[PDB]
Amino acid sequence: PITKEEKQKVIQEFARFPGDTGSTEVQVALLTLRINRLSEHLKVHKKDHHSHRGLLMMVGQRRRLLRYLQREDPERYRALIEKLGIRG
Amino acid sequence: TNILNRIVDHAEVTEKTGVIEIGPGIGALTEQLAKRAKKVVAFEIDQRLLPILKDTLSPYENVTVIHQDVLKADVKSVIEEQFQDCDEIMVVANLPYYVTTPIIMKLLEEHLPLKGIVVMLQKEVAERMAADPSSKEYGSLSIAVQFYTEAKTVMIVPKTVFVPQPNVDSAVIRLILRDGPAVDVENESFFFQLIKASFAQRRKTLLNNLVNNLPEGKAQKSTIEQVLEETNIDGKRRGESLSIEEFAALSNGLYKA
Amino acid sequence: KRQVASGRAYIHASYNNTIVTITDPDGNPITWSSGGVIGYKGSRKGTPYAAQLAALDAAKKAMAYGMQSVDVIVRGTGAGREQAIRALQASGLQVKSIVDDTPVPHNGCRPKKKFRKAS
Amino acid sequence: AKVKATLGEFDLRDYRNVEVLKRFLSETGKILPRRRTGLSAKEQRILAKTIKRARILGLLPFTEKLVRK
Amino acid sequence: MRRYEVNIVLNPNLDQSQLALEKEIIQRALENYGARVEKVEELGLRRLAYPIAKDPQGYFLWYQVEMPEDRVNDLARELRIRDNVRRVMVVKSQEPFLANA
RNA sequence: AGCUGUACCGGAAGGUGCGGCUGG
RNA sequence: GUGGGAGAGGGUGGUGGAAUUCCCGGAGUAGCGGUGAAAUGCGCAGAUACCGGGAGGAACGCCGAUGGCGAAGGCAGCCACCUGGUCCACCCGUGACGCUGAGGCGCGAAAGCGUGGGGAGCAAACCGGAUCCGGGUAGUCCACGCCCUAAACGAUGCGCGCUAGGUCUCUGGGUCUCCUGGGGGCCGAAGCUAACGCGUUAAGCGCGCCGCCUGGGGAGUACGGCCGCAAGGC
Repeated sequence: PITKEEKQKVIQEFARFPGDTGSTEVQVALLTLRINRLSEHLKVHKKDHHSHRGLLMMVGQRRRLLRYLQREDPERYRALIEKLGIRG
Repeated sequence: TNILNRIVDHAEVTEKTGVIEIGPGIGALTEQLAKRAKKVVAFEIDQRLLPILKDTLSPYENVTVIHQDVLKADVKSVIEEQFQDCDEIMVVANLPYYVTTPIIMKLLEEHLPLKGIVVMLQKEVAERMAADPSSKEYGSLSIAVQFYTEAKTVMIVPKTVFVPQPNVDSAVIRLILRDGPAVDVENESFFFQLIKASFAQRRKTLLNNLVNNLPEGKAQKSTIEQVLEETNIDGKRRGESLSIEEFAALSNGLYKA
Repeated sequence: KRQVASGRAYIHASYNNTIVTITDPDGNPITWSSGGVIGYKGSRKGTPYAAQLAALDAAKKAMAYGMQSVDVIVRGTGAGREQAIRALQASGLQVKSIVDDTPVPHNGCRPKKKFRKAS
Repeated sequence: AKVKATLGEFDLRDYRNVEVLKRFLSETGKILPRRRTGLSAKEQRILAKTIKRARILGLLPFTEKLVRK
Repeated sequence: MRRYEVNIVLNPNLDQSQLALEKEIIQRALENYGARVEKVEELGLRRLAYPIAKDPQGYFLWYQVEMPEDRVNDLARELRIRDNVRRVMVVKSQEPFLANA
């Protein structure tokens, strides 16, 4: 499971400013971490259909946030996608 | 009632023809039958119901009553006893369903010189309908009842005649005994065994049926597959696709191997 | 012939039959009894009367071996359990302890059709 | 009377304190219903688990033999 | 890196030498997997409710360890290799919820 | 008790196996 | 985001006994076994009732509830690891980032199929008896692929807002006999309904989006197309 330390470091490494914990960037990064871990889980465990639903929700939710970020401000969107290594 | 007229019409009964009735009961069937045939002979078993039958058939004189079952009697004996000048014989039994199934076959493997039968069955088991290979209705029973005869259902019947009210619909099927076997047979026993082996598990593939159900089989995997190869039958084809000619050929193949 | 003088009794009381068997503390049986040995056949074997009889039959062939004190352990849910109990209790023997030992499954093997439909 | 009232303060999750656990067992090795034990829903549920744990360890009986008529 | 309790049930029919040997074997095995014992309690011999491996008696040891989770299963596999140990049970050490205030 | 998906009936005025529902 | 909670949610790796069957020893033996009644069947190479020692398979007795979890199908021995959903308190961050969803993609009780294993018990078809009982193959189990149906039902699509209460129960939090959230039921205001009934878990008052109906039978049938090895499904 995600322990406190790495999760934290994710928040304050992507923070727009000191004490930022709820921006689009932070949400997207946390979702990316969760998706990576869960995808590894499914890569090992093939016959777990239940968690696949959660994975689909995660992917959809992240996609919605990226859609919003792209619509609002393009350059920050591109910076984020490059920093996170989404879409290959 | 009055269905008797239409069944008799589908019996193609003539004056020259004689008739055997197995389940006459009250003789209502025999009643309307008498006005059409010169010779009518009825097998009867119910000691209770016989006296009421005896007096009721008094008006008609061409009737004959035999007091043993079709199972433990020589039909050929009766045919030679009474049908000396008669040209051919029909059968118009309308007896309870659970009794009819064995006796129809029994009349068939014995190969009496009788032409055909007109008989009441359940709709669902109408000699398993037309026995067209690719169907649910197709079966081992179908293979039996087309190896010896040509069958077709002339019509069906809802509602009721005798019973107060049934649940299922019924049909009437019409038969002609064929002169000979459909295709050449090396053995009857082996052929019938192969039929049961194929139809033991309907859903399973034909290859699996042959390997498992048939005795030995495990030691003859290569042999069975090879012989079915020369037979031009695909291994994964199911029993419900093979037809009479096919099974004949397969039976021929399996023997001598 | 054993002269153990003190053993344990086992009563298998089924729906269809009741069988009683006396044994040594070790667990080697010395004699039994059954509705069948009495002479009853068919349904009546299950009837408690045959229990009332094979009851003391055990006891007798046991006095025959010179046993005095007995432990009673009963199995099954036969109709003739309790009366068979009172019987080998007053067949002339000192009963120490009586226990019910009907073996129940811990949701294991699937029973007959007659024993399904349990909710 | 109910079992719960006629006791002292104890731990439920402790699968080793046998002499309190047996008092939650019948003459046969069965867990008493909520009626007989007078426990709340959650404590009964956790007690069942503790019973099973201690019972697997061999401290508690899978079954016992009732000595009666 | 979590805290666990380990229950060991072994053969009571041992002398000082054999039982001691078993103790250091178990200790070494437990130590090898990067575990750290905090408290060890030894409740000796308690009547068994039912026979285990044809013996109505057993010797119980209780360990309060704390160690990485991923290795836990492995440890449970290794502690069962000895013919003397009869039961092995590892559990998450959880808070003592108290009722009947 | 009835109904129902499915799978079979060479003693089929219907029968049985695996489930499911009360529209008992 | 921080701090916590409950739970038969799922997957993987293992072990705990009760019971049935079989095998190896002990002792004992005239019948066991079955129905309303009976009959097949097992036994002098000595059965059942009994004790001890092994083998193997499947399921998890009391707790167990009108209870809980999940989007459905569904999910209960115990432990460990990985993992999904959800709830409450703080009211800390982003500033509309939301709802629905034709097609697509995935899941989908049971029954059924293929490539291999396994097989204790039960059991279609089938073998016998008196006209329900005794055996018995597939199957029920595991791994990987297919099949995609149902009384798959709460016969009630999803999301949000408003509209009296009372009672029981599951699980949180507080200033603790009460107050405040989130679930599961029962009576009932107004209101709705053809009626039965529903009634803050609406079948009421409304808004948004999707699916479906146009009298019964013929008939979920015929032809065509798509899927599947086949049964068959849309």
